[PDB]
Amino acid sequence: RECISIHVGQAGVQIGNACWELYCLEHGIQPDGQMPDSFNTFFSETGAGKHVPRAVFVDLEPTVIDEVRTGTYRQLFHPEQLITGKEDAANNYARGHYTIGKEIIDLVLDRIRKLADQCTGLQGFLVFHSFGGGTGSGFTSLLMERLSVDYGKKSKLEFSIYPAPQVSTAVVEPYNSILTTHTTLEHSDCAFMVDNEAIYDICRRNLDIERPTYTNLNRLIGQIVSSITASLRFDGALNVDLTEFQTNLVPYPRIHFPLATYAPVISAEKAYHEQLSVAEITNACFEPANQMVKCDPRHGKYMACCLLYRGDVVPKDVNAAIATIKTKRTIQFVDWCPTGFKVGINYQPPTVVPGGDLAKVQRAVCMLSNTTAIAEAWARLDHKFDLMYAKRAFVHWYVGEGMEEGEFSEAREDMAALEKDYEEVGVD
Amino acid sequence: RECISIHVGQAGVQIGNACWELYCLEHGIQPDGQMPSDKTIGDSFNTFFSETGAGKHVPRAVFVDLEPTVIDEVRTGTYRQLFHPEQLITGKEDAANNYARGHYTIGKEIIDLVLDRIRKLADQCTGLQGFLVFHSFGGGTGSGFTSLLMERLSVDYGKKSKLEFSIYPAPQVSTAVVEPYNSILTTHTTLEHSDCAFMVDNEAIYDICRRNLDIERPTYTNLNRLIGQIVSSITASLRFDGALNVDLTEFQTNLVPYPRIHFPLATYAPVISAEQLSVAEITNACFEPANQMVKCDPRHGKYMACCLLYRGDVVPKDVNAAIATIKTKRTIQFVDWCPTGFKVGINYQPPTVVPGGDLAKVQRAVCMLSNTTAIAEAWARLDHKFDLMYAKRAFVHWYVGEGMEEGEFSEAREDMAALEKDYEEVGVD
Amino acid sequence: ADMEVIELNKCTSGQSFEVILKPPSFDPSLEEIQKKLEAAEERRKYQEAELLKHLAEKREHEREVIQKAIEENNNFIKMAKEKLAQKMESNKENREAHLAAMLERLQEKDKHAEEVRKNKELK
Amino acid sequence: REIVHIQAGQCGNQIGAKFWEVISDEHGIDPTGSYHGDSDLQLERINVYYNEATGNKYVPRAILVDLEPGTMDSVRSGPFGQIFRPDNFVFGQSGAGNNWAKGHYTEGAELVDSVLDVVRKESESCDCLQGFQLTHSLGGGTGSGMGTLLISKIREEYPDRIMNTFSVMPSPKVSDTVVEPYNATLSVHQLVENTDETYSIDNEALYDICFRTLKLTTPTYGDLNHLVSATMSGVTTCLRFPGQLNADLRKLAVNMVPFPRLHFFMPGFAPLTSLTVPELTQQMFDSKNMMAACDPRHGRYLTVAAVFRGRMSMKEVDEQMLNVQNKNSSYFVEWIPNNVKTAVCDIPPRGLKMSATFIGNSTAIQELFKRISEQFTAMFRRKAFLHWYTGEGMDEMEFTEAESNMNDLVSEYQQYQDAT
Amino acid sequence: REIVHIQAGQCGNQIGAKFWEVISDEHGIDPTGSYHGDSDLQLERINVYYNEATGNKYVPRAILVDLEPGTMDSVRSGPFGQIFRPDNFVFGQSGAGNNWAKGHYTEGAELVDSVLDVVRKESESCDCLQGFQLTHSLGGGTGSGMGTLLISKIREEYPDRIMNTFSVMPSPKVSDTVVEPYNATLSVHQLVENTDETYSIDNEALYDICFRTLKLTTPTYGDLNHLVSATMSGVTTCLRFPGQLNADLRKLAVNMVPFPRLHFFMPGFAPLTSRGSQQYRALTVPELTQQMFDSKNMMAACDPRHGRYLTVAAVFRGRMSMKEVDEQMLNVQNKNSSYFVEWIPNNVKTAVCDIPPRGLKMSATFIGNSTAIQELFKRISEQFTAMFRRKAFLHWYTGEGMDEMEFTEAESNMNDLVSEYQQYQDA
Ligand SMILES: Nc1nc2c(ncn2[C@@H]2O[C@H](COP(=O)(O)OP(=O)(O)OP(=O)(O)O)[C@@H](O)[C@H]2O)c(=O)[nH]1
Ligand SMILES: Nc1nc2c(ncn2[C@@H]2O[C@H](COP(=O)(O)OP(=O)(O)OP(=O)(O)O)[C@@H](O)[C@H]2O)c(=O)[nH]1
Ligand SMILES: Nc1nc2c(ncn2[C@@H]2O[C@H](COP(=O)(O)OP(=O)(O)O)[C@@H](O)[C@H]2O)c(=O)[nH]1
Ligand SMILES: Nc1nc2c(ncn2[C@@H]2O[C@H](COP(=O)(O)OP(=O)(O)O)[C@@H](O)[C@H]2O)c(=O)[nH]1
Ligand SMILES: CCOC(=O)Nc1cc2c(c(N)n1)N=C(c1ccccc1)[C@H](C)N2
Ligand SMILES: CCOC(=O)Nc1cc2c(c(N)n1)N=C(c1ccccc1)[C@H](C)N2
Ligand SMILES: [Mg+2]
Repeated sequence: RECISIHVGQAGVQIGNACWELYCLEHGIQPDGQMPDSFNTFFSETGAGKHVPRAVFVDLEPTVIDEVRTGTYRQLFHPEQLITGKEDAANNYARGHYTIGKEIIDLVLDRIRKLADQCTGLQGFLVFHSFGGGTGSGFTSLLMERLSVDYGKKSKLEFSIYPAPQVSTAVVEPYNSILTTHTTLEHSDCAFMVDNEAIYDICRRNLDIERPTYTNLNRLIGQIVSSITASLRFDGALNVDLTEFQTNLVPYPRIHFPLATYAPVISAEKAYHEQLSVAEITNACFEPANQMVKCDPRHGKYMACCLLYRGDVVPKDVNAAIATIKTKRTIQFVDWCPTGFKVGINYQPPTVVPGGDLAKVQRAVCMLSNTTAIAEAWARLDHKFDLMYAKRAFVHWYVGEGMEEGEFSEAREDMAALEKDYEEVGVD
Repeated sequence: RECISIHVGQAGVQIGNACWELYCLEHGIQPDGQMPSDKTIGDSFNTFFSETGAGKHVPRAVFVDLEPTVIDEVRTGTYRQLFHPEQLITGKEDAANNYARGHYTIGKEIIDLVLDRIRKLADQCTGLQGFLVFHSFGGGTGSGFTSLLMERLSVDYGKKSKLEFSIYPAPQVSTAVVEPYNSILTTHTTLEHSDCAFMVDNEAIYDICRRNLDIERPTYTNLNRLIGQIVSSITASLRFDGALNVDLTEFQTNLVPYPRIHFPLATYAPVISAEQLSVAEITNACFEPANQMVKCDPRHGKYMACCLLYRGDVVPKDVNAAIATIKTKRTIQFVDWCPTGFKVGINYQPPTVVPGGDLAKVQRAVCMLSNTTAIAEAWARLDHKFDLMYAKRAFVHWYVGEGMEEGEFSEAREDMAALEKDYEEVGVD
Repeated sequence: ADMEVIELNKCTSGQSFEVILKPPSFDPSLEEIQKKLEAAEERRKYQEAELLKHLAEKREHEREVIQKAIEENNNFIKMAKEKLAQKMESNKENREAHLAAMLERLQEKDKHAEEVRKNKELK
Repeated sequence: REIVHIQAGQCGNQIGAKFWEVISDEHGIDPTGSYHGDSDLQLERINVYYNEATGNKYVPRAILVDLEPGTMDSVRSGPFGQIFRPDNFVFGQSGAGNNWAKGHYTEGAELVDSVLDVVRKESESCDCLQGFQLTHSLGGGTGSGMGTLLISKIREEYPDRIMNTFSVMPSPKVSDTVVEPYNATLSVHQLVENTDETYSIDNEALYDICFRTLKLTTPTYGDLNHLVSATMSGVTTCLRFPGQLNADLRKLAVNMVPFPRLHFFMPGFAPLTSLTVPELTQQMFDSKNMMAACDPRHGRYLTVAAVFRGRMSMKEVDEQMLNVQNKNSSYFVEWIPNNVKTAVCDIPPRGLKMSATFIGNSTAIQELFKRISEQFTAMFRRKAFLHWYTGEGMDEMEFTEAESNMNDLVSEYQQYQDAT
Repeated sequence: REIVHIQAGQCGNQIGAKFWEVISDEHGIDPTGSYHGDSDLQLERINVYYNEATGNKYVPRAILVDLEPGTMDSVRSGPFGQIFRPDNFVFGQSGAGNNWAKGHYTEGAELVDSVLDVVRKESESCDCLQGFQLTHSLGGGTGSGMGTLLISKIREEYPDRIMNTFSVMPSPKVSDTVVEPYNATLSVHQLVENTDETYSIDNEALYDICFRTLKLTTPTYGDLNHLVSATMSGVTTCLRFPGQLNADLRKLAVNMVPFPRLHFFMPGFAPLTSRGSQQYRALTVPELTQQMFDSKNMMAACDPRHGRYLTVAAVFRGRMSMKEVDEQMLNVQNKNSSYFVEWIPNNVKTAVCDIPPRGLKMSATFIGNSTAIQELFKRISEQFTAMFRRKAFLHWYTGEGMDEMEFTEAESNMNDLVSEYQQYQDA
């Protein structure tokens, strides 16, 4: 039925701000909130005129939450739904979870409870947050533990921003991700990772952007997320409700992490070429380039597959196109689950941000695969973590804020064990 | 901040009178005390003079002697105008070339007054630094009052450091046989109440003049002009405010590594007679036993702290390369354990000489303050006489007479023996 | 590969359907952790109030240095206030009886000169 | 979020003077008044280094400590003179000594509390004080002695907030005092337990950068301050300017310091005195251009940060940044992964089109500590010029108690030439 | 700083007379009045020997004691007669005896107190009295007896201030009295415990300097006083003249006296004669130095050969260069290097004052602590014990009020002083 968005942490907040923007365009809501069932899934018909997002925004500096109460959209939310917190988390989990978290958590948790209360049969939460980096890892981790307690069945979907050396600044990154990802994973339901490096990659190849911005990357993630959540906003069969999200994608409690792939990213300036064929875009979803997490699924096995189509499409087409994704490319299925392809048609043509980078397309596709190769990045993180902790590297900053030398041991331990389950799903 | 001069004893007083004269020429003060620079009410040269009254510029000095005679010829020859009648204490009866007399018998009486007339001058000063005590090594009030003063100043004045300029005494222009006793006496009581002490070997000064000034048999006022120059190049740092050597600690924190070892060896640069030299050459003079300041030989003792005090027209660009080849030509000569020195003090103020004096106006002059272990040569060359006399009680009875102790003599030589030892104990490792 | 689909729904603005290809072939949150968060605070409030008692240390040692200097200075003044006027009132008594030693040898060439005129005015 | 500045000692102060007028230029502030400049950015992050007062006006958040008038009236009488708030000047009157104890123990603690008093009322005013930075000499008492005291007394009051200093490691050549090795070793100790980062600046370097690298014969304390002044603007910029970083000062530290001792960034600069990108980059990674007297070749870098400056293509910047990490690949540790990050702000300095500055946590810094501890034991040897402290009320063993602290900091810097 | 002069005895007095008029010339003083001379120095240090009285006037600080009118009215009737203040004359009336006891015990103590009364005045008037000097014979009562008493009574009153005498050791040849040896040994004793320096002047010398070194047939008490008069001016000069010394009298003593007994400077002089003998200018500096260092020019009869100089002062007179003086001085220390003592280091110092005496353009005066003085002492003690032999003339001291043992008690004290100077051919 209903559906709350929590965006913690600079990255979270900006990804948020750039996709609430894109929800807004899609459902035609002028900034001020007024637009001249269905999409009530995300906004709430508050007062007589306005259409507030059911969102809450938390960050530990103001700065970023501050930009929102500045640039139009300043009109869109409620001053309440944006919680800022004076001092930073400083690129460190400990700080986020234990030291600075402690203080604000009680407030956030409750300002969320306001939004769940104006809802009759709430579904779950969408938590947007940065993997590495401070409040992003630490608060989110503390939130979830707690949200897990205050909210029973009520499922939780996370969108993680898996962190990337080229556009980062922080060395301590790996620690923070491996930390959260441990505490966080038993309190989460399905979790979309977004490898910054992969998005940076798309823009450098597919958009011709020299050295792309954050708000370059965010428009792009904005598009992908809005194609994943699409299902529950227009209400078009398949992923009608958060339960389903897992029911299709996750065969195993632990294994949450599906790999997304967005279809026709093509740059205005190219906005008038005889646009792409229902076939061709399907045949892109299976292209390591157009991926969403830097890996290679041609060699890992698929274990559940979904194709999320948006735009002008008759199923008649979808089919024969899939037919020769088989008889040409790498099938690649697991020992024990059908051969997938739940297929979701949504007739709503995809809208892009106005003076953005991409062009209006006729059809777009979305592919949500749960491959076992997405644990490539589970190790490509792991390794840094390993090779640092081996020297206690930055550890003292954490033991500093209040943590345990062993809580670190114990979190690598979990990845070690996960990296294992993900390996243990191959053949027989 | 401020800075009081005490001159005790005929030699002290005349050295004084012949450098307060030279200070006076340097800062341009006409005898009467008034100087026509815009630099006074009451900075810069206020270290030594005090803007007393609306016109005059009195030295912050006190003069003590135990006869009148010498102090007398200040309140006579112009400059008579320069001091305050207060600041010159005379004392009726002489010390007679004897320490005992100076410390105990005749001292007793005048010390209380002096000590207090000093206290007057320290009171017209907000943050006084230290004292300069000018006095004669050998010889009566010079050794004996100076000794008593210091003991006392040491009590009345806490941190307040004390710098002494001793006139190490020289057979040829002396008259007094008993000399050695008096120096080895004072120098013992005195040394734990002093901070840094420039010795000036009369013989070496007499020496410079016979060689470098062509003076046949030079006067006292001959020797005093010369010492006048040297002192004024040492005190130079704190008077014009110097780009180095600018406070009594970081002046001498430089020179004395060890509590006992005060005695630096000075060397003045271009002594040359009226009726010019290269930045290089004058530096290469400072290391010439002839131009020294205490008769010794530092080519064989080790250096343990070295200062170079430059005065006049000099760019450091020069000083360097000149030093460079003081090391690649001459005798390096450094101790086991202290860098390889050369704190270098540049003072742009060109050196002024006494008008119808003996020396000429120079463009640049150097000063070198080294703490060598060879300056204890004159620690024995004194010791020995003392030794060879006391051995026969020689003149002792004159002391035991005024009131002293047969063993206070023992006990003072004891000290030099031990010192002569420390100075030897700083060689190599 | 040419398959057959299972139609799984049609509503207003959409349609879904499975597309099975080659059959599968058969193969506790806990609340009590809020005391965990004030164990985190157990160890901060320990560390900070110790780099306080290690620092409220380097402090009143400064008490010493500062004053165990001053205190070691008057240790000298009032050593040598009597290394003086007690070495010097040993002087005053030391001569003053070398004067008397001078004079009572006189009243003795004198109270000798007197009694040998009482010997002239008797010879 | 906001930073106060403590600037103590003749060396400390004459650096602080040059710093302030250079940064005051970048923002554009009249020797008294307010903004005068066609730029507009400036004022975003002017908040950070300037607490502003009534009228127009802008006044630095500065405290100037010395233990004697002399050098305070140099600033007030010189360049940007009466810019600082009149009673932010903490006078000395007394001696300094060029002696650590006086500054840390006797004449120092004598003042101190009046300093803490200004700092308390600037920082207590400062709406969200993020930390302090301090400038000062290390060989010589009023800076190294009082300052090390200051920082000890500054923490404890402010545990909480991060501390930070540009300290000038004194050399045997180009110095005034015989004793400085003593003064240095005593503060090095102090620093290594109370600061959070410490820019090492050797005067052996500073002077060498002028004579092998500049053909200026008689190097002042002027043209030589000039470098530090520049390098100091360099390091600061991105807490005081753009919005492409954002640089908590804490964040900044966390990502720069692996191990809690050893925060000893030797710095470096791009161009010199009163520029292509390649030729710029293989210049802030030359040693003949480092601020400490080291040679970042015997000693691999722990972490390395550089901020570039100039409206230029950074599309070229990581294209050259990588390049150093490969043509000089062995000389970064591997066990910290992405351990050389850089960023770019485009508002240039006084003059100069392109420039860059380099902070580097190199264990090669061990070479500078060794060097001082080298003329130290060689002195503490027969207990040398030690008597100047003896008597100030210090302890015999308290020297060896800090000579050691340093010989570990040497041999842990040594110990981080490890393995993968 | 200021000095009074006691001048007692026919020998003492007639020396004192000649002294005064010679120094009174140097300064230039009218037989009564004040200054008359184109020089201007003089008066700096005239303070010292002349207490000045009303009008112009300058009057010596002098006391003249005798034990009979005779020789007092010789001075007042002679040269610089009425120069001394009328009641500074302490008359005698009585016998003198040429006998030590009369002068030291009976007829002496009879007066004495009246002398002390003038001296007490002058010195108590004298603004910073530095010390007294005395002149007198040693063989003969009024000088040697009264004086030795004076000095003993002078001290005790004035412990304090330094004492000083020119005493005229008497010879067997050229004397009036058989007994003098007795008189001598008795004062020698007295002196050696009460004075601070004592110029030994032998009449054996004085007379020998005139016949061996003058061809003067009939040597008076005149030409012969003449020498002493000169030599005494010599020694005094630099307490009374330049400003190149400065000569505390005490200083002067401290640096002259090693051992508190033995203050027995035998002195000496540069040029000589008075009458029909000259100098062909030829007083040269060299020929002036190896001359105040020739024995045959010594004021005591010793011979500063056998016996070694403790200390040696010399002062030089005449606008001449001291650039030569030290150089000549040195020379002799090398040429007769042997006969200085080593153990007191720089034991022969000299200075120069440039204003000459009556006549004579250049001149040197020698003070001289030679142990060769033992020579002199042993000469009297030599003829004394030959008289105390089977005790001859002694019955004049017997009944006067003296003891038998007393002669021996001071005959002894001399024998000690003898073998102390001999016990100072040291190491
Ligand atoms: N995709 C994307 N990534 C971001 C963005 N901002 C920061 N990141 C990344 O997130 C990681 C750092 O996380 P942050 O969100 O900056 O840290 P935080 O504690 O959540 O935010 P702060 O309040 O500034 O500390 C790094 O990998 C950055 O690359 C953004 O706007 N978009
Ligand atoms: N260099 C130098 N030494 C002097 C001078 N006058 C005296 N002396 C020396 O002073 C030393 C003795 O000290 P004096 O001052 O003469 O004696 P004093 O007792 O201290 O002073 P008085 O006894 O009162 O005259 C001797 O070595 C003399 O050579 C002088 O003008 N210059
Ligand atoms: N670069 C810089 N260093 C200086 C300056 N002045 C002195 N120093 C150095 O710092 C050390 C002493 O500093 P100083 O200010 O004299 O000590 P303080 O006044 O007690 O802090 C010496 O090694 C000098 O090399 C200067 O103004 N600039
Ligand atoms: N040169 C000097 N000696 C004299 C003179 N008269 C006597 N004498 C010697 O000194 C000795 C003592 O002098 P005298 O006057 O008789 O003693 P008096 O009792 O004090 O008068 C005499 O024996 C002479 O040998 C004198 O005129 N001048
Ligand atoms: C008071 C403020 O100045 C300081 O005292 N310390 C300070 C300043 C830094 C810095 C750091 N570590 N410390 N790190 C930087 C960085 C450069 C690139 C990327 C991320 C950071 C840039 C140079 N600024
Ligand atoms: C009244 C006091 O005057 C005397 O009757 N006798 C007296 C005279 C001295 C003298 C001394 N010791 N005693 N010392 C001298 C000396 C010679 C060279 C250098 C310094 C001094 C010269 C000869 N004058
Ligand atoms: Mg200084």
